[PDB]
Amino acid sequence: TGWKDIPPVPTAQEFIDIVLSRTQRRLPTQIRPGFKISRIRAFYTRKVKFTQETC
Amino acid sequence: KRGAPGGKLKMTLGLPVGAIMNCADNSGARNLYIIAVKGAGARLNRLPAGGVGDMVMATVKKGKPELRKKVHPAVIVRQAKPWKRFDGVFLYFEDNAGVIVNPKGEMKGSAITGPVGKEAAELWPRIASNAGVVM
Amino acid sequence: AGTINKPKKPTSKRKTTRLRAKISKRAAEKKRKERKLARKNPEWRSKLKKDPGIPNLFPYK
Amino acid sequence: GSLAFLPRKRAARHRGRVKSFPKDDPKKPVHLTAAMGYKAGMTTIVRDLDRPGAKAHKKEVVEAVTIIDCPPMVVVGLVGYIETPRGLRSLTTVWAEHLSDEVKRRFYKNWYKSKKKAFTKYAKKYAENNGASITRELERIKKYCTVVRVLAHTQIRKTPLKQKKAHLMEIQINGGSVADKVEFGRSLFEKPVTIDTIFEKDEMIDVIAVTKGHGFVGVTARWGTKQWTVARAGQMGYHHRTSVNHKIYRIGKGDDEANASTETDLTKKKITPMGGFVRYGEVNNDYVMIKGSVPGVKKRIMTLRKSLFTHTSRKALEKVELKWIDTSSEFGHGAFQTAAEKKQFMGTLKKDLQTS
Amino acid sequence: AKSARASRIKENHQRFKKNIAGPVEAARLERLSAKLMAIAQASGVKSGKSIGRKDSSIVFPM
RNA sequence: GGAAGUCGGAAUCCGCUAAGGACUGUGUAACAACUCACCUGCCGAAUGUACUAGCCCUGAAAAUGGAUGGCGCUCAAGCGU
RNA sequence: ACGAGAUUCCCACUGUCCCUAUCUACUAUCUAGCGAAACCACAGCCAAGGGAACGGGCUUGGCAAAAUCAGCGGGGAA
RNA sequence: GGGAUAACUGGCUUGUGGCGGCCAAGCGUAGCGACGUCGCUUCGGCUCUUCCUAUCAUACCGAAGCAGAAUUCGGUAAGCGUUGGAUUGUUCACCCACUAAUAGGGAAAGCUGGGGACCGUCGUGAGACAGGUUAGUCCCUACUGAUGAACUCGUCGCAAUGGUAAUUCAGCUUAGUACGAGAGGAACCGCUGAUUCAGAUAAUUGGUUUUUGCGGUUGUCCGACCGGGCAGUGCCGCGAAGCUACCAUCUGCUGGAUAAUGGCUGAACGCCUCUAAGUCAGAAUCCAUGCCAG
Repeated sequence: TGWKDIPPVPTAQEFIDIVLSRTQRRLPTQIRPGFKISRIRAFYTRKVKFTQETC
Repeated sequence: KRGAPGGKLKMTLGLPVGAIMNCADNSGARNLYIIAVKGAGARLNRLPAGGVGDMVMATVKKGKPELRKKVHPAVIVRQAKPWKRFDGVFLYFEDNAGVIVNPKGEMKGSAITGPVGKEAAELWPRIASNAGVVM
Repeated sequence: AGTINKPKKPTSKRKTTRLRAKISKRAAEKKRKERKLARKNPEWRSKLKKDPGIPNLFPYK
Repeated sequence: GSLAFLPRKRAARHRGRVKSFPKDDPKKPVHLTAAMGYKAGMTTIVRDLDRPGAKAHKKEVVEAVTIIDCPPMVVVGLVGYIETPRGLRSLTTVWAEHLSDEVKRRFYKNWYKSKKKAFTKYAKKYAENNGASITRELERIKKYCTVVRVLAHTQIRKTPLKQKKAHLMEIQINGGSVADKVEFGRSLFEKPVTIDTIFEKDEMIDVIAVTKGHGFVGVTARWGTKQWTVARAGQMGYHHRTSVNHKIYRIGKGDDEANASTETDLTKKKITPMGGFVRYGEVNNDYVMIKGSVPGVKKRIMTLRKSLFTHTSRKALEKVELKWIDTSSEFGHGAFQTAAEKKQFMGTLKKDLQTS
Repeated sequence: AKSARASRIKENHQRFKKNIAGPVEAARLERLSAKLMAIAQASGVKSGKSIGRKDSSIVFPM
């Protein structure tokens, strides 16, 4: 049929902005030092994992 | 284009998800198992339900082995739950039956056993072409 | 932004006394660290400073 | 549930107030706005649909309609309002001479034991050369008021109701100069106004009434469950409601003797069902056949008013053609429209021969 | 979809109210007013033409 | 393939000069054409650049409705002396 | 082969559910008579502030109108 | 065995790594030194009300070889919604679809499944003990409804204030048109339905039956018949009335001002500029009307 359905390929800088904005706005961004250590570990683990899946 | 018919009028739906209805065509299937209803809404705890002329997604429980390999669209042709037509007539059939139909609306079989509901015949011309009795 | 029609929660300027002591302790602590760091002073100090001199716009230069 | 109807308390009054009359401009002709009727019941009709673009176009459709008994209202007064920075204010009202006993019953709680002298001194105002006082009030309305309303009361002696205390309301006079409508209101004194003059066929109206009561009901049936925002138990029903966009399908005359007849069926019959409207009686006056359902129990006072805005749908300004009107009994699985049709079907009975 | 308070829907309704619904309701009002017209037509101090006085507060009592 | 300052690599000189880059962008398949740099005429008196110091905006905020103490205050009822 | 043993599958049934509705009796409700106990510093509206993440009485705002009946569960170191 | 210690965090947190060199305005008179570039790489489920926006969808805008269709990135926006199953084979636990979409959090919370510490004795290259002791703290108010004294009783009204409501999709026409080599393939105006939500209503259809209304029938009894009693309404059939059901039917409405953004005239700044003075339009936004209470 054709190859018009290929999604656009972002530039190197636009790729980073797309990935980093998604992990900032699609996930909560408020953690406090007074929480449990397991809760803090789970919060930052989610951010690292979420960034990779989008990538 | 999702196979939700347009111009359909409101009627009493009497075939929820998880119901067994007979198969009215000569494609080799005997009964169908409803697992999804095309055009269903999004409300909590509500089981999607179908009616005469509504495309559903069904699997063949008993029938020809080929038809038991994949989930097929189907249009409900007869309904045991009484419903009302706009002429003020409350009517019902003695069984629940449908026909295997491709996503566009073309019947896979070539003949229909039993009468075809008026709403299903008017909505889908292909079912109207392969019908012997319309009531 | 639609701030006029639908303003958000105000940012309180009512100082809580917990912050004020906490804000004063940090000012005291920060001042002490400057004095201690200026004591270590691994940096050269001269006698004569760079005098900018008479300004050019002074009519009697 | 909905927080727009939140104070789910009993209505302060059994009658129901209009709360809004349509906006007035002097360019339109002089006309009335609202009227009163009594709910009779429901019946089934067959309509020859003429809806271009619908599936039932050029086809017959069966619909449910409600019947409201509408005896003519009597205009017995006039009220004038002025605009203030604090809203609308009643400046003065001018009553007519010779009020009826029913409208005087509204003014009394114990009418039987009372010495009926309401408006006795007011009547002397007309007939004892104090007509200057009456005219002075009429001229006061003309030169100071911006909205003029008419006090009209029902005639329940014509209604098959045990109640003898009539219902008063103010109906706004719209479409004209303040001077023009004042002469309009004075000319309407002591005169009956029929429903076919206020409304007409195939027009869409709003109905105001108090809903059926249910008493103390829990959360399951009150708020519809599967603080002020949390569902609680309390009063369900008897709530003031304003339902809009209800199409008048027919206005019967009562004296026609063929109210339920159409141009399709040639049966001389009235609107009253075989055996009478269940729990209401017989409609012997003008009636308004309103499509669908309407708030209120049978024999409840019903407030009909006009649409506040010009309509934006083809449901309005579309002709309504009727094929057949049901008249069979509502007291059971009726199958006969007339007493003659039952006797023809079953032949003659044992009692028929014994009496004859 | 477009809301009931959409600007475009209001503009379309305004044209409908002016070009289709208006004339029909104007003709209806003429007929109704004619019927009610038919039913209805079926010294200043001593006469009341000089509108005089019949029969909490706003100012401070002096 | 075509490449004329302007798809690319590298050099980037001289003449006429008042001045004009072996060219700053638009443009052509390549030209053409336009534009910038720079120069002249008209106009006429003050301008440009970069920093410094004040005050003001931004310089990141979640989740019951609320806080310079409150009303409120703008040549202040704010800021400096 | 046996087992009120467990699990899976197949047929059948079901207000378990889509999604609730109706009906009956005793209560709940009101009256006559009889008639306690638990518990009780004194009280009892909300918001922000009250350094010791502590408020119910203070601050300063929102406010704020007698006397009652029924429903409820929101509040009272290692 | 002894000593210091109840324990932590509170304008905390969020999107862009560290180390070394080069460059580097300054500070300074060698040392600190940003942005760039180079080098090396206890847990799960259940929930109702409200709030937030860090917006998945619906509305409106800016940009992209964006022809059309379908999209992608970004902006204003929380008005309105954000599903039904599997969890029965393997694992970083995640497939099946339906849908316009199946966004993330706070109030931090309760139910439900999964998954103790001191002495004593006998020994210690090491544990054993059914040896002893022990902690395990129906009223007021809030809300929802109903009455109410005082103002003579009543009738007809006003409207401060409080709440507020609608939502999404599809089909016909435009049109096999614009657009396109072909394959394919829109939109505004107009018309008709359906989903979710909300408020009502009983003509019709279905459900319900102490109408104990009529009939049939089992056991026992009134001596048989007739007519009946009892079986806490014996059982069965129909059953009006009432109540109810997106299991039935009806209805859901219009002005102004704005955000992003696109403009007009025009200084700042002898060009220019949507902005400075002035001003036009413009979102499901805001405020009101319609609606509910008084």
